[PDB]
Amino acid sequence: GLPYPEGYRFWTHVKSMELKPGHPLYESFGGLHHIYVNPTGLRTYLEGKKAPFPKGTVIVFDLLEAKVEGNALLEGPRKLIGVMAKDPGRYPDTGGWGYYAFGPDKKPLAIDPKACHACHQGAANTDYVFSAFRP
Amino acid sequence: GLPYPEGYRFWTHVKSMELKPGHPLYESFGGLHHIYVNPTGLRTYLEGKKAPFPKGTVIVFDLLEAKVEGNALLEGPRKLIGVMAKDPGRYPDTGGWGYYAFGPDKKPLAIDPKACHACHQGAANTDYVFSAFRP
Ligand code: HEC
Ligand code: HEC
Repeated sequence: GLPYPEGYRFWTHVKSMELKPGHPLYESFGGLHHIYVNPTGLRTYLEGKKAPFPKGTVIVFDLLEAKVEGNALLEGPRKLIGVMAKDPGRYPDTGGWGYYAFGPDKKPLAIDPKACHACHQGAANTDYVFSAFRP
Repeated sequence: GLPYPEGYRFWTHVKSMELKPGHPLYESFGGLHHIYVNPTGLRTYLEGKKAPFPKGTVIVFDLLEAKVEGNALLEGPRKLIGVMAKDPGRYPDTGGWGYYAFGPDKKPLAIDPKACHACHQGAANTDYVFSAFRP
């Protein structure tokens, strides 16, 4: 597999989004997520994903429970992290991306990377990455 | 004043929070905010703010409109950034912190730094910083 991306918390914050109940992705990715990109990937995002992400790009989808307390949305406990790692050589079947997921204990989750990719094929125009950098 | 903190977007993401209507800070800081700390300040946060932040610490409060569209919370347009810059020498009246605010055009806002500090005095125990680093 891919080793847990130690240090992703200190990478560049790309964007945030909360998926609320009834969202089509709510059952698998419900809650508040933050996206982080490592230094290798950053410039592709800043230029608007017009060229493919270089090999060594790592993108982290950090999913937290969304807690409404009083009149605030707060970050709750981590549910999981999703990872995409670019290596055209290693991952020819999934558009050159390695798809990985880890739970809050940092242990790998048993996922079908092909099922991750199947949805990310919707974003094949921007190298299988949905998110845009929010300045 | 303080020059606009160019490059804060690439600093460490400390935490996020949405203030909803009826929150006591809703009129001035309503929306989704993200907090960023520069490298100088990071370690004080990681150690749980038991010691004061070193001189040269810069913390950014990035406030965005919260847009509910479908069953999602999305980041809307920037409302403002608030900045705290640690310099015990320059800011003896406000606990060694410079308080600054900038609008979306990056232009300074006319604020009373003493009014910022008056509220942050609630957090005098942790060097006038409310937020904790969310691992
Ligand atoms: C559709 C049914 C999806 C499935 C299955 C998976 N992902 Fe995905 N992913 C999806 C969307 C719509 C987005 C964008 C969210 C946003 O805030 O804009 C994402 C994003 C990611 C990211 C961030 C990179 C990006 O493409 O924007 C990563 C690291 C990611 N997803 C990983 C991932 C993994 C590991 C999956 C299988 C376990 C997976 N995704 C499935 C939509 C869908
Ligand atoms: C209470 C009435 C406040 C006034 C007036 C101001 N601030 Fe503040 N600030 C407040 C809280 C409760 C928090 C924490 C928010 C969170 O998500 O936990 C903040 C935070 C900041 C930050 C981030 C650093 C921190 O203390 O956690 C900055 C950079 C900041 N605030 C700046 C700021 C400025 C420039 C103000 C006057 C224009 C100001 N604050 C007023 C509460 C209050």
